Amino acid sequence: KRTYQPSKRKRKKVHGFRTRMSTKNGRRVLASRRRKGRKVLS
Amino acid sequence: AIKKYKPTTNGRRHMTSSDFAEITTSTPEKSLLRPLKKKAGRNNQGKLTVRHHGGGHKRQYRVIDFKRNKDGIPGRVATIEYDPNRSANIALINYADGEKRYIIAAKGLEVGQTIYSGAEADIKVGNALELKDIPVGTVIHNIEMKPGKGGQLVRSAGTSAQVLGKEGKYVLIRLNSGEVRMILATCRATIGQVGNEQHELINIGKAGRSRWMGKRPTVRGSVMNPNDHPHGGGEGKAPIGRKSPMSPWGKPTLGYKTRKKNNNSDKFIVRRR
Amino acid sequence: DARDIIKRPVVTEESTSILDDKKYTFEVDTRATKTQVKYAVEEIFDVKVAKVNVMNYKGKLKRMGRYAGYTNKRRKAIVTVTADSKEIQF
RNA sequence: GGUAUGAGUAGCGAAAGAAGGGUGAGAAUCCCUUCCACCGAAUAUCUAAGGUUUCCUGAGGAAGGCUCGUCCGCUCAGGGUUAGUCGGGACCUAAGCCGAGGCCGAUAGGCGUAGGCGAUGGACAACAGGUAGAGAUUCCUGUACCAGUGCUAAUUGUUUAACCGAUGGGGUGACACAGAAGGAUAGGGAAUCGCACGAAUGGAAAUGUGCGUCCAAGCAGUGAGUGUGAGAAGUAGGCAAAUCCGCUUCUCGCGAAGCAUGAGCUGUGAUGGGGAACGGAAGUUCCUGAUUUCACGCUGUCAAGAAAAGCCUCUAGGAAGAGUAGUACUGCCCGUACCGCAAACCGACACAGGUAGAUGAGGAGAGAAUCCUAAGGUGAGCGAGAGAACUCUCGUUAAGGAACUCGGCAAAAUGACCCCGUAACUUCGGGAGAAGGGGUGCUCUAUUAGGGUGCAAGCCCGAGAGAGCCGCAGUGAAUAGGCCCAGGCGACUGUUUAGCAAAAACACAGGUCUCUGCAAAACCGUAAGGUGACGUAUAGGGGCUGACGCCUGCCCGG
Ligand SMILES: [Mg+2]
Ligand SMILES: [Mg+2]
Ligand SMILES: [Mg+2]
Ligand SMILES: [Mg+2]
Ligand SMILES: [Mg+2]
Ligand SMILES: [Mg+2]
Ligand SMILES: [Mg+2]
Ligand SMILES: [Mg+2]
Ligand SMILES: [Mg+2]
Ligand SMILES: [Mg+2]
Ligand SMILES: [Mg+2]
Ligand SMILES: [Mg+2]
Ligand SMILES: [Mg+2]
Ligand SMILES: [Mg+2]
Ligand SMILES: [Mg+2]
Ligand SMILES: [Mg+2]
Ligand SMILES: [Mg+2]
Ligand SMILES: [Mg+2]
Ligand SMILES: [Mg+2]
Ligand SMILES: [Mg+2]
Ligand SMILES: [Mg+2]
Ligand SMILES: [Mg+2]
Ligand SMILES: [Mg+2]
Ligand SMILES: [Mg+2]
Ligand SMILES: [Mg+2]
Ligand SMILES: [Mg+2]
Ligand SMILES: [Mg+2]
Ligand SMILES: [Mg+2]
Ligand SMILES: [Mg+2]
Ligand SMILES: [Mg+2]
Ligand SMILES: [Mg+2]
Ligand SMILES: [Mg+2]
Ligand SMILES: [Mg+2]
Ligand SMILES: [Mg+2]
Ligand SMILES: [Mg+2]
Ligand SMILES: [Mg+2]
Ligand SMILES: [Mg+2]
Ligand SMILES: [Mg+2]
Ligand SMILES: [Mg+2]
Repeated sequence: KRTYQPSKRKRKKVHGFRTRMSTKNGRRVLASRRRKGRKVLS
Repeated sequence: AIKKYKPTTNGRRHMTSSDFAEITTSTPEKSLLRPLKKKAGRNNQGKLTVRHHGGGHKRQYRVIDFKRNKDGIPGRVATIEYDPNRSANIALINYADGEKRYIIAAKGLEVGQTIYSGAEADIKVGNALELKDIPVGTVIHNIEMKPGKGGQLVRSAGTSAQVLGKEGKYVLIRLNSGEVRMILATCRATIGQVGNEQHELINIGKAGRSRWMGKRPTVRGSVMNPNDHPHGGGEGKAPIGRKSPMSPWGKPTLGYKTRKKNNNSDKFIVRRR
Repeated sequence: DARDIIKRPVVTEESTSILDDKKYTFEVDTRATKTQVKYAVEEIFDVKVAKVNVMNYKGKLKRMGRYAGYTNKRRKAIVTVTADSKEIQF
């Protein structure tokens, strides 16, 4: 039994866009990933 | 009564249990049940702040009447019920007006008996009067500390308090602990010992039965590492290598009085214990 | 409008095989409800629609030398006209 | 970054293949056939997660596939997923999360009320056939149901209250665990009936062989049963009100009716559908019988077992339109392909690992064990020889039998059922399957004796005895304890160093000390707010000890 046990919902609830937007530090992450020009935030 | 189990297994060997002879029904009053979720000693932070709690049997809360508001209405004791939330049994009271409430079942409160609350109430067991109206030497329970707040002071199984005297607008009560303090005279109490007094004799008998009652194991300080507890570490078993035994959080934990030194209620405590 | 709701007919071996069963297959707007399709088809073809079945096709992944991407998501409607209605042509 | 060396070396990832035919430039490796072999409480059939086109068809064989390759989960084109009823949303709430105002806080923010969101739960109407390159309770045929809508027709109200009816009241919804006996049905067997055959090598026209031997929801009836005393007065409560609930009294009182529920059955559904044979016969009886259902119904236990919507009812309110019948219309969004104990998921791999749930046949059997098989699935992506050392995995072994070795480590032995028999000790439960002995096949007297089902016919379970019979051996295979004596430690079942320690360590019931009078102490947090506890000294926190039995001495100088 390996460390990554996938779940569509858990993925989005922990790491998803709305969760990132729900906190100041999550918004910092989005700002940082935009500044670096990532294709994919969240 | 207590029932001693035969030692058919090593788990039942010394185990004892209530016979639940006092209990008259197994079906609680549906209207007086509230949901109750386990907290397992966790805070609103979700952090474990009290050790050794978690994972008992699911329970419903029965809304008890510790206030005893219904003055001058006769209440007929309908049933003596098991309550998982407290050591005492409870009693469903059918009031003449058709209201049902649960009270703490006092020692000697039988189905059929008619309880009364207020100023006209007699000094019979399950009756509730203001302390100004309760004679001296009487045995009371479910004592309130603030008028109208509801009893909080002697509610556990077999507990009793005794009225000693009257000083101004207060009354000298001798609490179950043997403490003597001054309760406000407009506070009401119920007559008689609380009942289910055999409760303390019970022998849980096996680890599992503590787990059913929602108690997780206690690890002694002296079998932890130094980073976990002041009694931690030492090669082999160690004595308490401290000047005093310590709580997990420092702080002496044998004979060290933790009542706040400049405490507002001190003027009301007449004798300590 | 109705001709924004119906995009184009679907001409395949499957879609052609049910042109005799009075069942016409269209590519419709991806936001269009099957009710919107039922009234759209009635406004364009002067037919009487019995039922509209609809399915969402997600885009298919296609590579063209290093560059990979998705074809368009489609909404396909199969419109069954009543037994007394006129027929659509194709 | 490139390229050597090791080297044509290690390896090619558990397993049964064979030949014939075909295809093709080319075949151990693709296709077909036949035989063989493997799984079968799975290596089968579903379904959820997860993946995300891997699915289907045609074309391809550079690379990928540990070989090959005409093939492919690979490459290239085209395609493919149909829902009022299935699952989710337009319904409900749990944990939890958020949170208008609010409380707290250098900033940031933290907390939290109303109110929301949030299934893993609650509610909620569709079945059987057909069809097929790729979907199907979704398409088609047949037959339904739920919710609405108009349209015709009577019927009855149209301001004294038909009808609706709360965002409020009440009831239900609504729940644990264990156990036992039943009813029923799935399923599994025989016979019966139908159709076919009549035979290779000695025999059989027959107790002969093979294949088959029936069907929905809905509707209308019933029905094992399971629960339940009805009715009338009165009314300090249910924030107002209440004809509803709750409470009280009085009459009737009963074990039966009624009233709720209720698996299943019968009929219809069906002049339909399916069915052994270019197409169409039989559908019966009996035995067995649930891990399903009636149903957490009943009984018992203590550890005392969600909520909310929904539904029913009550009034407060609102009210001229309402229901009943017929008829024809209306019913949105999301998912639906395919894999799914796997080559498609998690493991960098086409990886001996991991992956929740439903179903899971027969013989012998207690069994889902075991062995062999059914349905169904599979022959596992390198092969051909050889039959050296050595290594691994196995079988056997003279005589001896622990002499081996740190140590009987390993292996051997024991093993099922039946009968006899069973010690010390003991907390009187145990020890105990103690130990130690004996037995086990087949045939006949056997429609068994007697049992179960049963109106009967019949069909199932059949003992002991006797007589025989055969082998070296009869749970003839497979699968099923080795035992005893004496100590230490730990009472016990549990727990532990994921990946070198499972223990005497931890825990434990019990004991004792101590704190704690409730805005409790203790704990988290700067605080608010919390846990403690919706507890209240028979309770809660902390320390030490560790079942039970007998005990636990002297010292308060530090
Ligand atoms: Mg990954
Ligand atoms: Mg504790
Ligand atoms: Mg340690
Ligand atoms: Mg320290
Ligand atoms: Mg030492
Ligand atoms: Mg120490
Ligand atoms: Mg759809
Ligand atoms: Mg070499
Ligand atoms: Mg070599
Ligand atoms: Mg080799
Ligand atoms: Mg291989
Ligand atoms: Mg098996
Ligand atoms: Mg394919
Ligand atoms: Mg190759
Ligand atoms: Mg090919
Ligand atoms: Mg349909
Ligand atoms: Mg909540
Ligand atoms: Mg709320
Ligand atoms: Mg929701
Ligand atoms: Mg398919
Ligand atoms: Mg309840
Ligand atoms: Mg499918
Ligand atoms: Mg694998
Ligand atoms: Mg598992
Ligand atoms: Mg087969
Ligand atoms: Mg030998
Ligand atoms: Mg020998
Ligand atoms: Mg030796
Ligand atoms: Mg020796
Ligand atoms: Mg030696
Ligand atoms: Mg030695
Ligand atoms: Mg051994
Ligand atoms: Mg054997
Ligand atoms: Mg132990
Ligand atoms: Mg380890
Ligand atoms: Mg180990
Ligand atoms: Mg606080
Ligand atoms: Mg100890
Ligand atoms: Mg203890």
